[PDB]
Amino acid sequence: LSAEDKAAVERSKMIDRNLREDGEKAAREVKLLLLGAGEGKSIVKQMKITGIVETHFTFKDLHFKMFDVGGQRSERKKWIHCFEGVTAIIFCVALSDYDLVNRMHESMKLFDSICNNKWFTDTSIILFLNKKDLFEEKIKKSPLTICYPEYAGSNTYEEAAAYIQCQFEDLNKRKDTKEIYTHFTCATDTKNVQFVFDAVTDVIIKNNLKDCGLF
Amino acid sequence: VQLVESGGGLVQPGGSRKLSCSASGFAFSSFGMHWVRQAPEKGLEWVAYISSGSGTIYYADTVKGRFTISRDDPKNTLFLQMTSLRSEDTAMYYCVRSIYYYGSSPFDFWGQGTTLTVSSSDIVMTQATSSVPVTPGESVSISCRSSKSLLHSNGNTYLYWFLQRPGQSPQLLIYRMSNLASGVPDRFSGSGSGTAFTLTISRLEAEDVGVYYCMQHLEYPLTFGAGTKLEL
Amino acid sequence: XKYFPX
Amino acid sequence: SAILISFIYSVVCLVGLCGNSMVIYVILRYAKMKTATNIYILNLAIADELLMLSVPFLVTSTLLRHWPFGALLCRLVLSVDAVNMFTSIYCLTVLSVDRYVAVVHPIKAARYRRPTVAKVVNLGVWVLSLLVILPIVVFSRTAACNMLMPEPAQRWLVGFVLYTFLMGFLLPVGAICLCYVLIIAKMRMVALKAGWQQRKRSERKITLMVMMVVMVFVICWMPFYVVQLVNVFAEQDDATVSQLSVILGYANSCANPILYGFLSDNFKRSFQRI
Amino acid sequence: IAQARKLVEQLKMEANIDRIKVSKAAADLMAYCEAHAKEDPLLTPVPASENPF
Amino acid sequence: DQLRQEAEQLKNQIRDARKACADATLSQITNNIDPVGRIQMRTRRTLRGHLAKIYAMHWGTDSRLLVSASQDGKLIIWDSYTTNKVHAIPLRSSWVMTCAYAPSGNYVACGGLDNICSIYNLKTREGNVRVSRELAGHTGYLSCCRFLDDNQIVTSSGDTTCALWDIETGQQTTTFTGHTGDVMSLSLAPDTRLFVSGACDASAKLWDVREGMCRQTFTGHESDINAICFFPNGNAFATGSDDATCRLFDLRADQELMTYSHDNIICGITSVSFSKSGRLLLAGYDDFNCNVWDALKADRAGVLAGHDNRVSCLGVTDDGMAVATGSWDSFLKIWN
Repeated sequence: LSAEDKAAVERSKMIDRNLREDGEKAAREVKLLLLGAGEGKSIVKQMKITGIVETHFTFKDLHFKMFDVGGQRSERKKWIHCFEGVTAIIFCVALSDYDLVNRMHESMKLFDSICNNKWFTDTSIILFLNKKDLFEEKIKKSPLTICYPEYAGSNTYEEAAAYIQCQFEDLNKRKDTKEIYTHFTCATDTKNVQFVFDAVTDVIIKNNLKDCGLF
Repeated sequence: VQLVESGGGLVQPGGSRKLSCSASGFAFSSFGMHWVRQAPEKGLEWVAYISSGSGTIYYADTVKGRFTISRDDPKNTLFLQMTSLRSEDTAMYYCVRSIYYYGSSPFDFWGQGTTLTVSSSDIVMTQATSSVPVTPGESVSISCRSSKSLLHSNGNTYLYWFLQRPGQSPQLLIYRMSNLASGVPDRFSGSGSGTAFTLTISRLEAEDVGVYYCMQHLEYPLTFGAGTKLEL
Repeated sequence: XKYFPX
Repeated sequence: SAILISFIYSVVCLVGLCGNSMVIYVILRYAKMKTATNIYILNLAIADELLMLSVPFLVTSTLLRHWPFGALLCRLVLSVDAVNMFTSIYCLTVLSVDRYVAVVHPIKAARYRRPTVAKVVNLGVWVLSLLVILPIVVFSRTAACNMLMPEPAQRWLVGFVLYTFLMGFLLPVGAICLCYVLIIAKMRMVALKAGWQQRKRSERKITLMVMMVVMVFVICWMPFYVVQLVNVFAEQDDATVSQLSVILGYANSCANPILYGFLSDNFKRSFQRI
Repeated sequence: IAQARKLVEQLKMEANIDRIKVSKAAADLMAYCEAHAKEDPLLTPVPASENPF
Repeated sequence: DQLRQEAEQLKNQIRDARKACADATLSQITNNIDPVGRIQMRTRRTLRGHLAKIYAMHWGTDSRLLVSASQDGKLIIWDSYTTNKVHAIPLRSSWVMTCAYAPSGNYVACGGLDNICSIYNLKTREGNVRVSRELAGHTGYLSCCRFLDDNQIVTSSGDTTCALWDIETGQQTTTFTGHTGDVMSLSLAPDTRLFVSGACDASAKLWDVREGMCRQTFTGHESDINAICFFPNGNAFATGSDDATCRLFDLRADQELMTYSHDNIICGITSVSFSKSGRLLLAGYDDFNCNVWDALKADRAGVLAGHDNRVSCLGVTDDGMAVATGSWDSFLKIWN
């Protein structure tokens, strides 16, 4: 109504416009929650462009924000709902931990807790099985049955790695809703970031199909 | 903050001239800007207004068509392009800030201004007094009267008080007839309603001598009083 | 058209 | 046959009315329309509803053989039918474009995918519909409500028939088939390189859905626009096939909710609420 | 033993305090609620004139 | 070693004390009081502009300006009367779980998983909202910050502690320890001389600002506590937990008075507030709606079901004329 009440309305409309423009720019960044029992933390070094530790990098005109929550010592139930809505969860598991200690069973337990979580019903998980190099020597020396008594296959990478991958992917109880993008971590310069980009673009495409009703 | 002004000078009647205003020390883009004018020995008259984001421009009825107000936000500049100048345009032009949100203080900072000289329904605010002798320590009350009630239905009384010491630029004292600006002591106060407005000073002191101006921000164009001089 | 040639 | 076909006409009209009406009811309040997809669905539902509410008029023109509603009604009903059919076909195209520019262009499209853009495009669709359907009002009078443009009447009738054929079947089909083949392509090229894709998954569901929103649309309208042309450039006697063609044309506006409606996430949730 | 001495001190400091009966607590709670019932706009809805919303 | 025995005895003694002064059954005291009746509230205003879940809001002392924080990394100041956005403050950490408004109105504060309470100055020359401070020193996450004055703020955190800071310096002038779980809520007394907190150990603590030591402990919940408010008299407070129950505790009887629960309610309370008279207790729930309780009868008096997601924050104005609810659907609502 008044001259100064309408200048306030114009200011509010400008604020709304800027909020819209800033929300548009944020929706094109791909948020990734970085998990993993006992930390492939430090997987994060791949690209080289206080609670949460947001690492920002870029790949093929796609902006990645990787949020690491290793420093948060509080109960996960009170701050995991904050990350409901991230594009994906990068879950790094060390293959060279089945013989150590049990640690692989801890990884499996954490994966079960996170994948079958009320907040991550549709959040795809990018399973990074790293330490495969050390895993080769470990299975060569010590059989993989140390951690998996039911295992009845050759103690070789080609078979043991696949058996572990299936043992991890079977924990998903909602295969209709979400998909686990397994991958065996290999530095190979831009090989892990390439896989993360591929999985993220597939997830984005699924979300855009859902948002358009086309699926 | 700083609002420097350049471009003033001497031009022939009917010519054209551009006035520039350089802002430094504040978020220029989030500030409405006004161009006020003061004849050599007369009072203030609001000349133009451009909103933040430039989505709203207002002009005085005396300058419509021939005065254009522009705004270069990236380089923090305000422009006034004048065409077909006349002898009535000879005056000092002031750049003025204004932000508008709930509880803001418009017209909080004025520039120093540029001198322009040339060769030869609106609300009316009545400030009858033109001189008032005073001595330090005395309490004086300056009076203002409008031709229309400044009280809006939202409860705001859009009255503003300015002070212009000799050889200086106007300095906001009171906005909306009760609120005291930041940087002025509790000596100044204002009160009234519906076309009856009074300023009040307690324990007057040097540096208060000047010309106190009245203004309404109820609706455009913005009109000023004739100025109440206050000397000793 | 709608009913029928054309 | 007239009584039975009229009963079927009423059944189809009421089914389409119920479907599209529940569509708008769900989208106005429970969905809380925010994004462009909801605006486009709303426009399509309005267009469908307006098209569907003019069945009984035609059913009485076929059964009564006269127009006991007045010349003004003969003009207005016809004009509304043309407007609604054209704008429904255009809303389908705009939805199909909004999807291509939402799965294949998910970054730069943010500027385009705004409610203001959706509203202005809707207004443009309605305006274009009116512009291309005015020749009906300009030349509609009781004869039997029909068009009696000046001589050569046949020439004007083929001109209008081909105008509508092109601008309301070909540009849409040519911009709804393309916008859906370039969407499948994206789902393919980015599936092999995901590191998990065995036999293609989630493509068997979008390749059958997509090839089902185009067949219905291209099979409900093809008979109408082919029998028309066939009949101007050839023609026949006994007829009544026109009844079948028209009912098919009106049937596409009964299945639209089943495609762009109940299959949408917001639509699913809001319909579950009720 | 590491924190088995300060904790007991805090518990002892908590105990040695006067505690009124719950009847009095209820009495003042109800008294406060009654004394301010006429100026609770949400408890007693106000006319459309004195309602900025 | 054996010192744990004495504590047990002491615990018993404490119980007996608060068992000796329990002879009223407050519910039985109000047998003859007229009920509040039925309270129907309408969504007077709807404030839109947040693009993500909002996690906290706070009213200005003028009862017209309010601040709300959200995960879109935005702290928006709303003029509730006109739905106008006065300020939009961009945040460095989008993980914001609390927000406050200074009683003077010059400053707003916020914080979350970053462990810092950033304090932003609203009334500045330069016409912008600059962050005036960043208070670091918590090793958990900020769950609630509440101003005392322009130069004093009290925080609570997931490291099982609370703190009282000085602004001009930025140092913790006091630290409040004694919780065995994350502290999730805060509430300052009307005299701002002693506050109360509720932690995930299913207990609340009444502290002292000047002294810095805990004064009372309050148990009775069977799950963690997420919301806490003070009664207007400053002699009682209400707590809301994950066990679907709200409870009223009295600081003088050192014992709970009412339990606000219903068999048909299983969610947890996210926010709690009182009315100007302390006669209505408003509680936000995970079942997407809010419930209004008769604080002296324990019977529900209304509902504010208008949110399409979790109600996360809730607050009543100082004049008492309006209620504001924020939710995970990214909208705020002004009821009355």
